[PDB]
Amino acid sequence: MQRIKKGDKVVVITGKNKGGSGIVLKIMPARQQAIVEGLNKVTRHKKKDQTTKRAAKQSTGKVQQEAPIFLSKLALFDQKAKQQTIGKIKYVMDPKTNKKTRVFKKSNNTL
RNA sequence: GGGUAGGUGGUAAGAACCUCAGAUCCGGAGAUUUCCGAAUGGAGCAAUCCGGUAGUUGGAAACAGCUAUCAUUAAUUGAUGAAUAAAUAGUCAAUUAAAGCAAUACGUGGUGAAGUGAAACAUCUCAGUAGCCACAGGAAAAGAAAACGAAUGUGAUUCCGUGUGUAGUGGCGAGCGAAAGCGGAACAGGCCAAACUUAUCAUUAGAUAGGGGUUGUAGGGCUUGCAAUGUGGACUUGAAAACGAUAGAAGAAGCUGUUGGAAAGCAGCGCGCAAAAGGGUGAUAGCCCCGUAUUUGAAAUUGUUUUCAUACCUAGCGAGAUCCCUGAGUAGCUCGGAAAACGUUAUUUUGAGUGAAUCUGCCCAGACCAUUGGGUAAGCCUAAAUACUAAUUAGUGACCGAUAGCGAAACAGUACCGUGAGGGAAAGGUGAAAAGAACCCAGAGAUGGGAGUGAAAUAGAUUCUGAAACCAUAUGCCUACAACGUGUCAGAGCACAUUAAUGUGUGAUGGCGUGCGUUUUGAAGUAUGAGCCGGCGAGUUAUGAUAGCAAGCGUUAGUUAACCA
RNA sequence: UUGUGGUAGACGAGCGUUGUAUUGGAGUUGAAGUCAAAGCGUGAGCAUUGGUGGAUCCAAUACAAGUGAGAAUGCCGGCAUGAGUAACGCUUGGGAGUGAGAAUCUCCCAAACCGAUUGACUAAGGUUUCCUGGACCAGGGUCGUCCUUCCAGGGUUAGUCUGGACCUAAGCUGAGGCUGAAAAGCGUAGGCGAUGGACAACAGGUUAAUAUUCCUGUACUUACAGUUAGACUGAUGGAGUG
RNA sequence: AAAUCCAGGUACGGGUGAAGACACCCGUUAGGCGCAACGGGACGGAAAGACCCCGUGAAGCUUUACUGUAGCUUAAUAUUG
Ligand SMILES: [Mg+2]
Ligand SMILES: [Mg+2]
Ligand SMILES: [Mg+2]
Ligand SMILES: [Mg+2]
Ligand SMILES: [Mg+2]
Ligand SMILES: [Mg+2]
Ligand SMILES: [Mg+2]
Ligand SMILES: [Mg+2]
Ligand SMILES: [Mg+2]
Ligand SMILES: [Mg+2]
Ligand SMILES: [Mg+2]
Ligand SMILES: [Mg+2]
Ligand SMILES: [Mg+2]
Ligand SMILES: [Mg+2]
Ligand SMILES: [Mg+2]
Ligand SMILES: [Mg+2]
Ligand SMILES: [Mg+2]
Ligand SMILES: [Mg+2]
Ligand SMILES: [Mg+2]
Ligand SMILES: [Mg+2]
Ligand SMILES: [Mg+2]
Ligand SMILES: [Mg+2]
Ligand SMILES: [Mg+2]
Ligand SMILES: [Mg+2]
Ligand SMILES: [Mg+2]
Ligand SMILES: [Mg+2]
Ligand SMILES: [Mg+2]
Ligand SMILES: [Mg+2]
Ligand SMILES: [Mg+2]
Ligand SMILES: [Mg+2]
Ligand SMILES: [Mg+2]
Ligand SMILES: [Mg+2]
Ligand SMILES: [Mg+2]
Ligand SMILES: [Mg+2]
Ligand SMILES: [Mg+2]
Ligand SMILES: [Mg+2]
Ligand SMILES: [Mg+2]
Ligand SMILES: [Mg+2]
Ligand SMILES: [Mg+2]
Ligand SMILES: [Mg+2]
Ligand SMILES: [Mg+2]
Ligand SMILES: [Mg+2]
Ligand SMILES: [Mg+2]
Ligand SMILES: [Mg+2]
Ligand SMILES: [Mg+2]
Ligand SMILES: [Mg+2]
Ligand SMILES: [Mg+2]
Ligand SMILES: [Mg+2]
Ligand SMILES: [Mg+2]
Ligand SMILES: [Mg+2]
Ligand SMILES: [Mg+2]
Ligand SMILES: [Mg+2]
Ligand SMILES: [Mg+2]
Ligand SMILES: [Mg+2]
Ligand SMILES: [Mg+2]
Ligand SMILES: [Mg+2]
Ligand SMILES: [Mg+2]
Ligand SMILES: [Mg+2]
Ligand SMILES: [Mg+2]
Ligand SMILES: [Mg+2]
Repeated sequence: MQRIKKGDKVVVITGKNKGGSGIVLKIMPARQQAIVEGLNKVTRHKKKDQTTKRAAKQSTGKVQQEAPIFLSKLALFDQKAKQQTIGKIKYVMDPKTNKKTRVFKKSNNTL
């Protein structure tokens, strides 16, 4: 399975942004990146191009979007625990459904 | 089958979809596989053209779709059948194999030079090398003594060390150079012909298909008995098991503060280890991530080994007879060549000619004869150790790091050159992240100057660092009566202030002064080589000999080579 | 105390580069590289500071070398000198327009050369160079708003034309076969091979680009089937013509 | 653009010198820098002299040079009575 999936809450443990909590919107496995909403906001200088029916307007000024972040800098966020903390996960297989599930190693919380 | 939550190959954003009834992706097994090309229906200027035959569907037929088949050679079988009665030649049909390619590499065989050396050259060497051709194989070749060879000897072949640069062979010149023996790697021996016998061929068999046999301290057959039912194979089918190969699963351990754009660096306090190999993460991370040590797992295909059964092959010691068999245009010999270290010679081989004997036999022990001894030619097959790497997996390097390393880090045998064979380049790096510069000004625009992002824009796509030659700008000094290898020793004036040093920059003027390498008796040279700058560019390696120095071991010393771990 | 010029040459002692092995050390508070300066050594050489640069490097003792560049009419790359010099490879003037910019682009009027040709149709070859619009990185021996250059789109219509589905010449290939160490050479029957032979379409119009091809008009030729009438049909071979 | 180019700030007379000097010795002359000319010199440039000699160099050709050989011719022997 994968350490980080599309949807789970995640934070950053290195860089200028420390303790930045967000939801992963998209994962590129090949480039080992991850788009997390609200984090790594870059503002491309949006030019103007008019060669299509939609390009006739293409209103784009200082649109701030999301820049991808290396998957190593991401860490899963705990929610079930009363005191939330950042830890590592296991890949135990519970015989109830025989499906692999991530479980933290500093607690006993699933996913 | 594995495996998930993403995917629709790269320059690549966007549009539109697919995907949790399990996608994309990885592995095993299959399906489809246009045309040229051995190309093989016929042709042809390769990727084109023109068909025949037998089916089937439309048409009223020509015709048009959709299928299968149609080359040549060799072998077997059957049919037909000339000159010419029979019979062959030939013709036709059916079945089975062959064609070709590549691994710039190893094997075998045929053919086979020259440059060069001998300080010339012809014998010789180079060299049975290059090249040309044929046939393979996963290796090939060789192979079980008519042997070595001098002994109370060894007992297929192959490969390594030594014997040794020895015996020898050489216009006895340049050179060439074994075979024994010894030490090792591996080890395996089998099977036909003839006798004798069985059955069948107008049985003129002298032919076909079986039993019997495979030799040297001779063997086998003929007749007559004892003992045997085993051990082992280079061996067929199956069944079972084990070890693997082709995807994978799990896989421990960290926070705080400081400089910093960013920590993983630094410091403090800790933790894990059968994991401190490696890669990435904004700098230099055992504990951030992927992994690694370790434990594991295969539906399907495939490799090795073992066990059981099952085919095939595989078996000893006597007696008598005194009879038969033991590989012929063969061994020898003569005339021309060659192979072996030998430049032809005892041994091996052959183009021409001739030509034997049959265990009281034949060959050999460097001409040859006799004695002694060794071995059984003229038939075949043979694993292992040995040679090599185009390719697949893992990994290593006192190997290279864009003039280096493969010619080719990029889309390189490309661009390009030549009718053709053939020849054959250069060219890598923005930033952590494109956040690739919206917007304003000048301009026609590219572009430039600001703004903005960024730690850095003198990192801006001309994109890591940016040297010299070369071209321009400027502070300071000098220079327009001056004979100059352009410098050196003195020396005013001018302008500054340093790796603080009897300082630095320029140099009115005085004295002296014909470059650097090469090759020459002798070069400023009217001898030669260099336009300048930068990179590259020429005493090495392997095997031996001598001598100097030093160390280890020493007076029945010293030291191993191959090979094994 | 005696000495210390020196080529060929002999001997001895050292420096420097890259990497490896052992020790220690420095580095985003800035390493290598790289530039400058008024330093230290007997020599190869070695430091200090500052600028640029952005991640490795240094000292000691040993070891191994693709280990030292000024010359080879040396190789490669760059840049000078000659020198803004020679040369720019046969053809004039003006008006109007476009354009930011015009001797060079567009149109018009002349002018000058070709006129058995610089005119028109095609074979061979070339392979999109053809037409339209746009552009002025590069190429055009100047310029350029323009080009045979570049970008985007488009363009080649056959029963009768040129060649196959027809035929052969020189010649090539060639089952069998002959010859030859091998590869192969020769060659019969067959099969290819035009630059030749046989074969049915002419006139006009149309698009920016095609036209005996598309359109209009009028024709012709060869096959197959049905049908009507007549006739016995007569080749893979012989002969004539070709 | 081009060949060329050791660096140049590149006079003349007599002498000297590797024997014919822009550069040496002794004298004379000459303000700095161009442009258009013409070729005296720079033993000017282009071509590692083709003439000559040397090399125990190469190649082509010749012959009663040497050694061989294709081919031609003669004999023995086998096919061969
Ligand atoms: Mg599946
Ligand atoms: Mg010779
Ligand atoms: Mg010689
Ligand atoms: Mg010689
Ligand atoms: Mg064999
Ligand atoms: Mg895993
Ligand atoms: Mg882990
Ligand atoms: Mg690390
Ligand atoms: Mg003999
Ligand atoms: Mg020999
Ligand atoms: Mg005997
Ligand atoms: Mg003897
Ligand atoms: Mg015998
Ligand atoms: Mg290269
Ligand atoms: Mg380069
Ligand atoms: Mg070409
Ligand atoms: Mg800028
Ligand atoms: Mg540049
Ligand atoms: Mg740069
Ligand atoms: Mg003056
Ligand atoms: Mg005067
Ligand atoms: Mg004077
Ligand atoms: Mg003077
Ligand atoms: Mg002076
Ligand atoms: Mg002087
Ligand atoms: Mg020198
Ligand atoms: Mg001389
Ligand atoms: Mg002389
Ligand atoms: Mg001179
Ligand atoms: Mg001369
Ligand atoms: Mg010379
Ligand atoms: Mg010169
Ligand atoms: Mg140089
Ligand atoms: Mg010694
Ligand atoms: Mg001396
Ligand atoms: Mg070192
Ligand atoms: Mg520095
Ligand atoms: Mg070198
Ligand atoms: Mg030049
Ligand atoms: Mg110039
Ligand atoms: Mg001039
Ligand atoms: Mg002139
Ligand atoms: Mg002129
Ligand atoms: Mg002209
Ligand atoms: Mg003119
Ligand atoms: Mg006229
Ligand atoms: Mg014309
Ligand atoms: Mg073109
Ligand atoms: Mg046009
Ligand atoms: Mg145009
Ligand atoms: Mg121009
Ligand atoms: Mg028509
Ligand atoms: Mg034809
Ligand atoms: Mg014709
Ligand atoms: Mg036309
Ligand atoms: Mg004199
Ligand atoms: Mg000469
Ligand atoms: Mg000679
Ligand atoms: Mg010679
Ligand atoms: Mg004769």
